[PDB]
Amino acid sequence: TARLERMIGADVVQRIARGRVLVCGLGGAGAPLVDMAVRAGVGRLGLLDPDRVDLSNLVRMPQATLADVDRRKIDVVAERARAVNPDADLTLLAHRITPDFDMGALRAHEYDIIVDAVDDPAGKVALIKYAVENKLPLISCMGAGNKTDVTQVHRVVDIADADVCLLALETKRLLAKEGITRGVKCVVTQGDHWVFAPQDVIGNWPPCYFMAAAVLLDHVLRVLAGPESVEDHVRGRAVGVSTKSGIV
Amino acid sequence: ATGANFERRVTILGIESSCDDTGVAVLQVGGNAPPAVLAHEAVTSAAVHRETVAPLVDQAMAASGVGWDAIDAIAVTVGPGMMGGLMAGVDEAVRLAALHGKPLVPVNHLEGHALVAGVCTRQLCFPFLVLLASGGSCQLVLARDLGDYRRLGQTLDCAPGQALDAVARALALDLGASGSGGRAIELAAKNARTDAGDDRIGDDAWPDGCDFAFGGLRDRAVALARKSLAGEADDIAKRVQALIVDQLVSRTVRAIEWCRAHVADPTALVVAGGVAANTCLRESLQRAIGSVDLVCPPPRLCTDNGVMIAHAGALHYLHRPDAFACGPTHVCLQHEWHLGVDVSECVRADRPVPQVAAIHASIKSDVADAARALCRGELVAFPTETVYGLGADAASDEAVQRIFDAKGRPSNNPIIVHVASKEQFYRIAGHDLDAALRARCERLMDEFWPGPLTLLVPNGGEKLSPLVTCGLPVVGLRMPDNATAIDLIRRAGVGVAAPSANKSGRPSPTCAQHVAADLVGERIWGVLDGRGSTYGIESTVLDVATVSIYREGPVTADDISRALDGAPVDRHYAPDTDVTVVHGTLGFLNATVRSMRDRGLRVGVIAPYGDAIDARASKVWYCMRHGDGSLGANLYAALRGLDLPDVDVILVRAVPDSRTGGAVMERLAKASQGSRLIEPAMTARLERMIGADVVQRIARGRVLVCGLGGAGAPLVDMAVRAGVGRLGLLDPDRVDLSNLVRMPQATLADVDRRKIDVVAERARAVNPDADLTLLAHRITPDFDMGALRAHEYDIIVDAVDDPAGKVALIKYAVENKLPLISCMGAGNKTDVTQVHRVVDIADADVCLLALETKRLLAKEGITRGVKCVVTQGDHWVFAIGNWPPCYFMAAAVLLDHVLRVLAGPESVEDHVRGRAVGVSTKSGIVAIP
Ligand SMILES: [Mn+2]
Repeated sequence: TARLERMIGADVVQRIARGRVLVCGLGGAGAPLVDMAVRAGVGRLGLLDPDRVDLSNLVRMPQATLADVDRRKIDVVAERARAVNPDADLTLLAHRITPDFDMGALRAHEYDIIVDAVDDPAGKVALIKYAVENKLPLISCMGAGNKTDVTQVHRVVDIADADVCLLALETKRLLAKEGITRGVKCVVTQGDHWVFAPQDVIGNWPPCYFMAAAVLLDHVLRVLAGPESVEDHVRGRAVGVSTKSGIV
Repeated sequence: ATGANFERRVTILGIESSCDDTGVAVLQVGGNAPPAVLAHEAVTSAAVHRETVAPLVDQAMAASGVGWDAIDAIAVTVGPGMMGGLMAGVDEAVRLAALHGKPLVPVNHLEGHALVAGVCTRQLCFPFLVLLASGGSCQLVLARDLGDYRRLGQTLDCAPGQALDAVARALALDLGASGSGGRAIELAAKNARTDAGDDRIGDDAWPDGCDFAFGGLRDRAVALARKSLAGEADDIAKRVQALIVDQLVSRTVRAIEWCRAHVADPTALVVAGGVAANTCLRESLQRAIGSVDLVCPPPRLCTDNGVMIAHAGALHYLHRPDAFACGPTHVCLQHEWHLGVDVSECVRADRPVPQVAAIHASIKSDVADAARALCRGELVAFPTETVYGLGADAASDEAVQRIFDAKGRPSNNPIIVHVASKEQFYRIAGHDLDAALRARCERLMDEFWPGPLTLLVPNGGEKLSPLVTCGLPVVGLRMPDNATAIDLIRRAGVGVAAPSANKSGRPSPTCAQHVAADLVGERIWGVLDGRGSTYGIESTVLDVATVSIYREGPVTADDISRALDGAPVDRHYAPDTDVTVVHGTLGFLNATVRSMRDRGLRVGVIAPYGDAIDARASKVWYCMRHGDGSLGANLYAALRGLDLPDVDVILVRAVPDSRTGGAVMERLAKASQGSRLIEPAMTARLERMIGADVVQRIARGRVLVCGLGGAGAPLVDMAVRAGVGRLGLLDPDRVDLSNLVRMPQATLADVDRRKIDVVAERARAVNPDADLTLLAHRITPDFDMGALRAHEYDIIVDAVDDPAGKVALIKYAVENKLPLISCMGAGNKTDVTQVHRVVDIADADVCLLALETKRLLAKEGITRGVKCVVTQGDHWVFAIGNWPPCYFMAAAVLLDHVLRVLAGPESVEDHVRGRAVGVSTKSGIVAIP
């Protein structure tokens, strides 16, 4: 990984490399985020998912193959990450996220940045509660299922301003019932979210999950570097800007 | 008659894998000598089991040193036990057998325990009783004959071992592991002192007897509360030990009295399991039983070790040397097998236990025995869908004449030969697929042949008896429907010529009992059990060549006329168990097994030995493809062998090839109105979101991803996973350490390898039926081959880093009116807020590489209507860096555009709007049907 160091300072490069991130719910915007992180140069990862991959999980994550069906999600994701970078520090957790288990929460506060991608809203609100109570830096992605639009993309806003997305509204209601309404960050589209018909649905327009993966990648890179406004780092490291015509 | 009374002093390799303890033995029996433990390697300390199964057998072979060629069996356990351990052991025994041509002997764990506790003991006659301990199967069985075990009693609630462990925990006197607690509790009996202490203490005892056979656990439940609060409770331990011994000996002597009353009296009191170390129990049993002698094996042969499996396999192989000849088939890995006939308290009390008259000498089941009888020419009577069959091997004049004499031979008549396979029919009719007209008979096979369809094939050679034919065309070779008949014919040779069982003037065969009565005095192998042969309405003759329908039956010419071709005229099978066909991959089968087992239903899976059900299938049947695989006959055999009342459902995985299993058997099984399960496709969520026809259209689409230095590789991943079919690549370069970030299809052990090849093999791995037409080649001036393939292909999306190649391809596309969208500027950008745009390049803002391409296209001559993907954000000069989010974002935008083009009218927007029943916009949730 040298083009990133060509872009941003090396100090930031080994700040990200000496970075620890925990990913919950590898059944959506998490596993592609895992690929992006391990290729960017991220070190410790905190994968946490008890399910096994399916063909729908095959279309979701890059770390999968028709020969990998029914294999544990964490196993496939970790082996692919190690293939990308043998020097990695992947950590298997399993640890289904029913609202009773909290040793994974012990490991969570042990970590640095917590990424939430739990497909179950109950698990999502449990993680948000735990992180808010322990003041941990948490990013709660509401996924990208049932979304269609691409002109407007996911942007990191507070849970107070969460809107439109059905999952975002459900998590907002659950958190307000629990008593927290502004502490946690979130990643929402603010775009059309079809409800479809009861058949269980899900959604999964293929570009939308990679939309979410890219946005989560960007936010994880923002928070993994020691707070410096990495835009400022590029400004002080690069030469041209090229907004209107080009500024040195 | 259990140690050694046979010739052929054989050495057997026993492997046991049912419980946590893994053991392998090389026992040797035979001649007139006691068995000798040549090697007894074992490990008690599943992934660990599968890891250790091979080192243990290898080390046992090394230590034995007798010879890997002297071993004549690989006898392994398939009886009750942990399912994963059973699969590992069986999958380790079958590997050895296949690699070294040794017959495989499946044995039962309980039978193994009984026989191992029967080892040594100088002489032990076979009429002996067993007291199987060490598990939740504390059973009283009587070994009337080898394989004739009758289960007199079984513990209804709990075993003595659990009670001893619970009492030890209550007293905290574990003192080791497993039976060590029981050893300590038995040691605690101090005779007079503990008896006086118990007399002083209150104690408690209330088993009150459980029916007559056996059973008790209330004493342990009372003892839990008795010893939870008390302190020094040596007297309580002595009391519970004495009460357990009293119950055991009482039920044992009751069973002995009952069996001596109504059946053959026992000659030993073999006790298995870990309770045999109980000195008090042994003394009480010896004092109580009297004439019958108590047999107690050493504890080394009680903790589920390989010696029992070796000895049981040895006894089975010696008893029936004709069986277990050379080939393993019917490898059924059960989880709850039991040990034979059940009688229990009431049937033991009344005494006779029903009755089977000597007239009813029908040898039910034992399909292998009937198959060998047919091979030797012995007459075998088996049931079919039509009249109860009675026949022998076709390629034997003596056998068919014997059949005729058995039924009296009123005449010869046309005699139908029953055949069950594709290969046997071809071989017996005319070989080499008969002629070019065989395309109709194969269709008849795949449509109706299992059942009452009588293909009057005109023969062509092979070997047929003159008596069976009674004409120039051979009589109507037919697949029967009764699964026993299909199994017998599959295990038979060329075919089975079974006219009928009609020795009397009025046949009325119907059930197996009636035909057995009609043939009380005969020289025949036996009669198989009747499974519903009462539907004797005959079949339909369907002469293949001149499609002529002779005397007809159930099938009727209407459905034989599926494609007309003229129809000149001159119920069905039903498994008792809920058979379910699983369509998809092995992963979906394992997921279905796990999920359905978690629902409480117990499952029986039918799969070839190559497959591997995960851990949770109750009974696993391995087809063991040996000859040429199911072909229907193996599938019927497996279905019959898993029709046990225990199993709730049977899962059969229909392979996508659907070539070996060519028959209507799977079609009939899947037609049970819910028995068919289809794995959700890779685009299952996509087909949920947009119509199936839309996803099919995307699949039929083509893409011409150019140089994959930029967003080409992620785009290829997205397209392949989304369902795109034909693709093309135009990047003749090799990956590098820096290139690793932009490639999702890359590993550190891939550097300097061709990028196009890596992407192609990853795409083929994700989708097998993915048509890739790798072009390679550099910018390729004049792109003649590239131009022709662009004509053949569809949207020609490019990510060429070289500005010249990009503009050359854009010029070609605009001059030839081909659909094009580019990406150009994707690196050196920082902000992800706006790095996504689909605009014509004439409208493109700074995106510096977009300006470069703009100038070059303006110099080329035309720039109005070519699409592009510009950032519209911040393009830092940096005196060619990248932001990892930005490349994947651009890949997502390119994927969106590709699927918009590959959709058609108004694309995914109107497609979902027609499909979806409601939209949650930025204001409210509007619903439109
Ligand atoms: Mn056992």
